[PDB]
Amino acid sequence: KDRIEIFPSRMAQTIMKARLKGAQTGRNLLKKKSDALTLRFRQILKKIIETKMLMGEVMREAAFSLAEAKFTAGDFSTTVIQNVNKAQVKIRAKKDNVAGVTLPVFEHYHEGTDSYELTGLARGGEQLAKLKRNYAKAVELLVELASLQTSFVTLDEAIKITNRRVNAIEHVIIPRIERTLAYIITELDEREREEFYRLKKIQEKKKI
Amino acid sequence: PGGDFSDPVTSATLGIVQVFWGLDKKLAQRKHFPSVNWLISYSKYMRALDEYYDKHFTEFVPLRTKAKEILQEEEDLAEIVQLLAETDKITLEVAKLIKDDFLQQNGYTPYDRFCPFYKTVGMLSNMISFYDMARRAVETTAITWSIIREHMGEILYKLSSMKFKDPVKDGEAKIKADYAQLLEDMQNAFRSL
Amino acid sequence: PGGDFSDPVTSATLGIVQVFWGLDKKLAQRKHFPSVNWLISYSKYMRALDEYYDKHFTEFVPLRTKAKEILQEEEDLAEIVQLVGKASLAETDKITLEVAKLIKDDFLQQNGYTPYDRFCPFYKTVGMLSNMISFYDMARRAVETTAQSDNKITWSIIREHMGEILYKLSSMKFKDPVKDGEAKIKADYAQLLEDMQNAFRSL
Amino acid sequence: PGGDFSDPVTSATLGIVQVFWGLDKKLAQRKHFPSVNWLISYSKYMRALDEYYDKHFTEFVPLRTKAKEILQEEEDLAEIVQLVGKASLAETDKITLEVAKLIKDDFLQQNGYTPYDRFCPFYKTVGMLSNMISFYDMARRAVETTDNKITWSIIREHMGEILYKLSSMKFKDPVKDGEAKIKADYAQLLEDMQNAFRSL
Amino acid sequence: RGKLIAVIGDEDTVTGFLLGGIGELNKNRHPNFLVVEKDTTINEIEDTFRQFLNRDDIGIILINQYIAEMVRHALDAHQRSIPAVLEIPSKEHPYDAAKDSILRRAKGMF
Repeated sequence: KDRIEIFPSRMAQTIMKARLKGAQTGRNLLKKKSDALTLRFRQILKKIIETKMLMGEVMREAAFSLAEAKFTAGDFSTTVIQNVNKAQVKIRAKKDNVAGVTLPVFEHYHEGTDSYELTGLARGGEQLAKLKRNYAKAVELLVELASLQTSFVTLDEAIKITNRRVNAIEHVIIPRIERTLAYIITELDEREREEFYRLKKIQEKKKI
Repeated sequence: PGGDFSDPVTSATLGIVQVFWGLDKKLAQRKHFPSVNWLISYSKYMRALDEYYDKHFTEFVPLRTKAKEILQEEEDLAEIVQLLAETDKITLEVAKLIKDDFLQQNGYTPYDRFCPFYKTVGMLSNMISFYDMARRAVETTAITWSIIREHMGEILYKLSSMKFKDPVKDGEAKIKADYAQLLEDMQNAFRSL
Repeated sequence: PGGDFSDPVTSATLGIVQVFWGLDKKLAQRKHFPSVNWLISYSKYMRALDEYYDKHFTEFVPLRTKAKEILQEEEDLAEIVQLVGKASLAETDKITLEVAKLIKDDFLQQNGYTPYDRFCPFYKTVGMLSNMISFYDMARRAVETTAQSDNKITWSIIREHMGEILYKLSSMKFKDPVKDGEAKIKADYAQLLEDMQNAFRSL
Repeated sequence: PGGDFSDPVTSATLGIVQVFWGLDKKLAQRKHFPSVNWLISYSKYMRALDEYYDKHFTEFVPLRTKAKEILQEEEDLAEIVQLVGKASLAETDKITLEVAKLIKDDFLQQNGYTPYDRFCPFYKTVGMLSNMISFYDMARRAVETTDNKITWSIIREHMGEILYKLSSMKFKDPVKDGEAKIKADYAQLLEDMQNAFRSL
Repeated sequence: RGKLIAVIGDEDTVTGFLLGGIGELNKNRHPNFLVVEKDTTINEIEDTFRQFLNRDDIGIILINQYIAEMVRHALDAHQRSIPAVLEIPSKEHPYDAAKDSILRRAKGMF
C-alpha cells in the first residue's frame, strides 16, 4: 500500500512525474475553491445579524399596530381566524450558482388574491390597512431571511465536502507517489551501477 | 520497445527525420494503432505546403488549428477530471468524438481501405462546426450539455456513423450531399433550442 | 535484503516451491506477532486434500471459503473507507468491516509464548471459525430481514444488544489444550452458540 | 540542485556544521536586506558562550529565549489568524503579534547603507532588546488582562508616542553618540514607560 | 408560486399574519398553521410540526420562540434545509438571540 505497484523503468519515472504534477495542480485548485467558498460563507454571516435587528424593530412596530387595532375593533381576531380560504402571497424556489455548488434561494411572490377586508366591528379598517402594511413589510423581510438561511446551511455542507477532498489529496496521495518515485530512482541507479561493474570487468580481462 | 521514449534508437531517429509520428503512453486498447502523442509528434513541412494549398483548400487551416487546440484542451483537463463547467463538457465529448471516429481507423475494413481528402475535410469540418455551435456559451451563442445530448442523440449517432460512408461503392457526390444534409439537420436542431 | 521481493534469490525460490507464506514488516510492527500477509500468501495444495476434510471435518470446507471472502471484501472496502470517512455506507458493509476487524484481532492473532497458546489443536480452530461464521451470518440475515421494516436494525443497536456476548466471543481464545478437557471446551463453545441464538431470537 | 536537500553533499555538510544561516529570496522580495529565514536557521553554540554572557551580559541570556518563544508564538498566531482572522484574537494575542510586528520591523530588518544602521556594536543591540522585552513584560503581570480588563486599543491611545519612540530607537549612530549617551537615553525610554504604566 | 408559508404562534402572531394573508386550507380542508396557548400541548406541537414536514407544499416555517423552546429537540434534530425554519420571538417578552440554530454553527461570532 505504501507504494503504487509499478515496475521500475524510465517510462515509470515520466508517468509518475506527470501524475505528481497533476496532484499538485488539483490540490492548488481545490484550495482556491475552498478559499472562495469560505469568503461567501463569511459574507453571509456578516449580514445575518443586521437582518435580524431590522427584523426585531419591524415586528415590534407591527405588533404594536395590532394592539392598537385590538383597542379599536375589539375582537377582530376571532373573525379573521374564522376567514381562511385563500392566500395572496406564495414563495418561488429558484437557484443561485455562486460557485460550482447549487444554492437554494427564495423569492417573495405576490399572487394578488383579494384580502379579507373587515369593517363591521366599529369600522376599524383604518387600523386594519395600517396593519396590512406593517405586517406585509415584515413578511417580505422574512422571505429574505429564509432565503439567507437555506443558502447558509447548504453552503456549509458543500464547503465541508471540499475541505474533505483537500485533506484527502494533501495528506495521502502526494507522499505515496513521491515515495514510489524515490524508489524507482534508487532501482535505476543500482541497475546502471551493475552494468558499469560488468563492463569494467570485461575491459580489465581484455588485457590478456 | 518497453522503453517507448528512452531507447537510443528513437532518440537517434528523432534527431534526423523531418516528419515524425509517435504513439502515446501505451493505452489499454492495445489495438489502438492510430494513437498520436503530441509530445513528440511534429512535421516541418507546414510552410512548404501553404503555397500548394492556397489554391486548392484554404478552409482547413483554422479547422486544423482548432483540432489541435481542442486536443490540447482535453489533454490538459483529463488530469483534473480524473481527480463541472459546461464548456469543459462540450469540449471533452467533442474531443472523444474526434478520437473515436476521425481517428481510430481499423485500416482493414471496406470503410478504411482508403480515405481520400474530401472525406477527411467533410468529417473534420462537420465535427468542428458541431463543437462551435455549442461551445459559444450556455445559450446557443453569447441550457446544459444533457439537454443537448437528449435532443441530438440521433444526430450524434449520425456523426459517429459518418465513417461508414464507403468511397469504393458510394460516389463522392452522394457522400458530400449527405454531409451537407446532416449539417442542415444540426442547424435546425440548434436553432430550435 | 531491503524487505522487498525483487532480489533474484526470492524470485528464483518462488518458481520452485508450491506454498508461500509472505510476511509483512508492518504487521510484526503492530505486535500482530504471527505476521502473515494473507493477501499475498497462497498455496497450491488445496486439491488432493478435500478428501481428508470430507472424511473428518466436512463443515470446515465452506467455512474457510466464507472467511476468505470476508477478508477480501474487507480489504476491498478499506481503501474507500480510508479515502472518505464513514457515514456513507450501508449497514451490511459496516457489519462486515467490524466482524472482519474482530477476526483480525482474535483469530489471526496468536501469541505462542503464553503458556495457554503455545499450540492450538485443529478442532479448536474449527470450532472457533464455526462460532464466528455462525454469528456473522445470523447477524447479517437478521439485519437484512428488517431492511424494509419500520425499525431498521443498525450496528449501534447490535452493540447495545450484544456487547457482552462479543466480549465473550473475543475471550473465546482462552482455552488451554491441557488442564481443560476437550469435552468441556467443546461444550463451552456449544453453550456460547446457544446463547447467541437466544439473544438473536429475543431481538 | 533545485533546492534538493537529498544531495549527498548537502546531507554531509548539514551533519557536521554547527551553525546554519539560511537565506530566502522570498524575504528579499519584501526588501528585507538581511534576508535570513529564522524559521529554518539555528545555532548549536548556545551553551558554548553562556559563560561569556554570564560574565559580561547577565541580562542578555533570558531575553533571547523569550524572543525565540515569541517567534514561535507568532507563527502559531499567524496560523490561527489565517484560519479565521485577527478579529477572533484575545488581547494577549493582539499584544504578542504587535510586538512581533515591531521586532520584525526594527530589530530584525537592517539597512546597511545608513551611518546609523550599518554596524551593530552589540551594546546598542542589548539595549534595544532589553527595552523590547521590558515592554513585553509590561504586557504581562502588570495589566488587568493578567473583572473588566483593558483592551490594547486603550493602551495605544494612551502611549502611541512612546511606542513610536521605541520604534525610532533604531536611529542611534554610535560614531556620533557616546556609549554613555545611548545607554542613558534608553534608560530614559525605560523610565518613560515607567511613568507610562504609573499613569495607567 | 410553489409552496405555502406556515406559522405556529400565539393568538397575536397568527392573527397578525392571517391579516397579512399567510394562510391556506388544502383540498382536505386542513390549515397550514396552529394556534397554540396554555391549553395546547407540547406533543401536539411536535406532531403538527411533523405533519407540516409531511406536506410537500410548505417551504418556510414561522415558530414563536416559546414554541421553539417547547420542542427544542425536534427542531435541532431536524437538520434539514427544505424547511427553512426561522425563529421569531413573541410580543410581550425579550428578543430571542441565544439558542439560535445557526448561531451555534458559527464560532467566531458573538
